[PDB]
Amino acid sequence: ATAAEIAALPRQKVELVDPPFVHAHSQVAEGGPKVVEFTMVIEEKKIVIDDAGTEVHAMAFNGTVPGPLMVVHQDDYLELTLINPETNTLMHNIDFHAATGALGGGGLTEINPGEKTILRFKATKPGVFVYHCAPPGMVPWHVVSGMNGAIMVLPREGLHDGKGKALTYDKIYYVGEQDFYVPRDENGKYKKYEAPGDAYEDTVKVMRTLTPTHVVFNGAVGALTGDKAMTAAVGEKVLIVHSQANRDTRPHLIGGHGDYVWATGKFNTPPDVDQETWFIPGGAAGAAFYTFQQPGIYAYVNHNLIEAFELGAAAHFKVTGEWNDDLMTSVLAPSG
Amino acid sequence: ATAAEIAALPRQKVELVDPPFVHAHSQVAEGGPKVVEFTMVIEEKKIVIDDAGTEVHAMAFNGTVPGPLMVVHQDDYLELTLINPETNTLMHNIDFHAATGALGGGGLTEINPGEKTILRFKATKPGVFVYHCAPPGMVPWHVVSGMNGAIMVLPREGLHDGKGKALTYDKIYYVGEQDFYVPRDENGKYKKYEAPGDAYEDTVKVMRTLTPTHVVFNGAVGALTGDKAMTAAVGEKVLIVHSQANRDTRPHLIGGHGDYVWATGKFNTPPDVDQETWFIPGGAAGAAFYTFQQPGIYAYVNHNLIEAFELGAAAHFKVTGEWNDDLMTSVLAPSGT
Amino acid sequence: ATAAEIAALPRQKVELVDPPFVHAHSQVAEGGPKVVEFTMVIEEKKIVIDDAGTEVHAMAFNGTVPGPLMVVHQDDYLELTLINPETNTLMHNIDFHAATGALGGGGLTEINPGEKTILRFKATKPGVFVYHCAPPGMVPWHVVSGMNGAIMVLPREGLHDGKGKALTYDKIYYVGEQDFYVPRDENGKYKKYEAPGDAYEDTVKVMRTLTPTHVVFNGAVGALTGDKAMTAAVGEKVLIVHSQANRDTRPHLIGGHGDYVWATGKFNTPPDVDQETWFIPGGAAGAAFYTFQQPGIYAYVNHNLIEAFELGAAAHFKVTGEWNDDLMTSVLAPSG
Ligand SMILES: [Cu+2]
Ligand SMILES: [Cu+2]
Ligand SMILES: [Cu+2]
Ligand SMILES: [Cu+]
Ligand SMILES: [Cu+]
Ligand SMILES: [Cu+]
Repeated sequence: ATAAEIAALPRQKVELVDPPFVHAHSQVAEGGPKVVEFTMVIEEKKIVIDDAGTEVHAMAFNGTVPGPLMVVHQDDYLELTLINPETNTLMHNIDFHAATGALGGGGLTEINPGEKTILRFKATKPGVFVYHCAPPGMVPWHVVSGMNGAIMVLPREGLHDGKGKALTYDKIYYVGEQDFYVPRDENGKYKKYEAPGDAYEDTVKVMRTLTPTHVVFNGAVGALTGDKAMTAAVGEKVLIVHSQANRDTRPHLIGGHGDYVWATGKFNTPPDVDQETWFIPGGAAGAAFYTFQQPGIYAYVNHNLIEAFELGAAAHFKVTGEWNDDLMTSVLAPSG
Repeated sequence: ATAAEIAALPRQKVELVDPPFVHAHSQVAEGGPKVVEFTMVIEEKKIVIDDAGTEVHAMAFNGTVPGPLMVVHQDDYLELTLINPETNTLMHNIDFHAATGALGGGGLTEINPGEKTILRFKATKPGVFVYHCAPPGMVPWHVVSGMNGAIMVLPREGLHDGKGKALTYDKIYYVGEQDFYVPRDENGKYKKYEAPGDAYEDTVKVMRTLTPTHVVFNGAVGALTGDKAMTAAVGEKVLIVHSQANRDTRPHLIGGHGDYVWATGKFNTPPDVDQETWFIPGGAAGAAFYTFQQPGIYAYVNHNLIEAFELGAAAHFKVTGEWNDDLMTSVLAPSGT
Repeated sequence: ATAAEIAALPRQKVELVDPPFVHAHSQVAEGGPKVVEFTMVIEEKKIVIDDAGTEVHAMAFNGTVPGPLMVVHQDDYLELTLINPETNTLMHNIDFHAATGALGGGGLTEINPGEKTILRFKATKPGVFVYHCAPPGMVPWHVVSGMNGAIMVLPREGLHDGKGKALTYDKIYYVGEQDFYVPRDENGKYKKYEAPGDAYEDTVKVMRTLTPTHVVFNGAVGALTGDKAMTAAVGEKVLIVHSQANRDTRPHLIGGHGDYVWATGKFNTPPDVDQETWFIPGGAAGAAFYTFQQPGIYAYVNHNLIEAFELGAAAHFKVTGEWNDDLMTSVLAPSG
């Protein structure tokens, strides 16, 4: 497309919402290619990541860890206005794994506090893709400070199975998984700091052990439980988008399955089926499609169970509906 | 199916066998859907996991690590009687990754010492699947104490490749891989404990390092070697089912390949072919089909070679038959330059 | 084939080239099956792997870490003369993952210093495959001392996509990734040793932590960056072969993609498409095909970004050509 052709395309301004929720969108594209406009303000802020009051100096796209999910369709243009307020201390940028050129956009979006930038890229490939900050010489530090999210580039005709049959979800959730490395004292108590830079040297030491102190969904242990448990009903079709910008994960829906899983996150790669546990490498997003068949509480985990149940990588689903005794029944309840 | 219809189905009681062997089963389903009945008694037991005499307080389905492989066909029902004897100290349950609902059955099978339960589920999806204990608040401790195994849900028409051609194995082995996290004293020597509970706090510390002290097949370093080495012959078709309930593995047959590998373990997902090293994520089972072409000793390993040869993740095959010089030959044996 | 038929096959000697470059070959097979002959001398030598003068006693096929890429076609034979000079102090051998029998050849190629051996095997399966030394009882020590490489067994009709359309590369690079486990003294300084064996006990202790001190491409931090960056042009089709003989990796082309990725490395397994980050398990090789669309500097990394940017697993591509504003443009450059 020429500069003139792009200029003539319709514009749509999207309002982003906080994960695990996803902004309003259509699965099948409405009309032809558009320039889809997003704005995110970067917030450097303290976050509390466990019930012991452990703190991380988060570097958060749109004020959240993970950053929000941006949804476009194949061959749309994604136009991001990225803002780094004067209240921040560090330079930031953005690398879209979905984008082609200039280190995913990182080379064109380096903004100091008090600066903003506008990047436009063509979403040529359908799938879920990681995005993250990557300042030269400071890359993993920003990423493991929570400065990452994902986008979804839907096929223009929506999702399909390996045989070309349409797959249409009722609900979509975005689970961003984060590896944290909290510094040791000598007593084994987590250290607190009053500036992000003050934590750098100590954090780098922990990072280099390749052993996270916490592995969490949505920025904290138990984040996606209770008041933030995800919800569904029996018969409901749900897409779970899962990202990890720095480290491998292995999602599993306890009590369920991944009926269709784009484990690589790319929609032109046929999905795996009937999955118990899928695998998403560090630096990637994946997506799982499931139709709920049983009511009750589900746990959604990274199935290294130490990571899930000692380090924090566990979410819940609360599912309504009728129990199916054909699928599962207690013939004899626990008894003497 | 209605309650009346399920009640009308044939019942078949199966006697389980110890890994790496698999009970008789057829491969192609014989007749219509059935309710296949299994019984397992849970044993909390001391096991020795290396030649030094390192002990683990194992929590063992059917008294073995891994628990035994249960084999059914798609749309059969698996009906498990699970028994927690009064001689045990902990509550246990079971999560079948193959099952749908109540945390894989875990929510319906919480049994205290002196209790039993019977769970029935419909095996709706074909493949190999992990099962493991998962008591709320104590999940990884039970799993990494060896309380896990796998099942196989065969398609009713047996196995096929990605293109609809039948794949019929001559024999099957189940390799359960276990990460252990054994506490050490100040001398760096593995600690021994009187009671399972005495080891909890020390073990959780090691678990949090995400670095196992031992990574083993069939419950111990060298368990599948010597007179316990797996066996095959040139021309023999072998299915190797491999599970890891907690941690990633990367199986490799040294001297061989995986001709067809269901790396995700699910038979409706077409298998990868001609594999050197496959990958099974923690919390899953996979399966590899191979026809042996050369005689001699093979090593079957987790191909992080530190895990294989330092931490214990190596098994052997003994293979009978005629050497094939077309496939491989020593043109010049090691000799002076 | 009969005994006379095998003996009647042409023999061809090939001159090897140091990684990341690859020796002369044709993508489509030229003529019928051949016995392709290679020679490699094993070198035990001290190498410097980082900017701080850190030493490894390398055990190097053909004197390089990784060993060179050998290229044949399906149903060719690979016939390797392996030489262990009397100046070396250890026994070595070779396990070809591409080969069938005798522990990949390891059982037939155990050569003491002052010995040589010739192994022939039929390359029955198409793909990229690891090779490595594997002396019984000291296997990981040799491998993590850099004694590993890869081969490529091309289909006789060259590469194809999942739909059977031909994929012809303009150039090929081989990136061997190495995990090193370098002992440190109590002050955190890396230790030096007189002879390879002197480091054995200390090195195994580090190995058992499963935490490399260094993760590098082409044998050293920054070996494929700066003036040693790999090169391409806009419109050029590049195959990147990547191997890791001992430990998982997750390759990512920053600013690009893997258009077609044989993540398992086997060409009869259909390639994944539109990949952001692919996954190669320890003990395997993979291959990614990409057509460059934007000029400039790219980074090519293991996308555990701590491994990439703290431990050394980062390479560069320098790409020439015209910038494509349709694919990506800075609408507003960083500004107040
Ligand atoms: Cu990235
Ligand atoms: Cu589980
Ligand atoms: Cu190997
Ligand atoms: Cu940043
Ligand atoms: Cu248990
Ligand atoms: Cu060697």
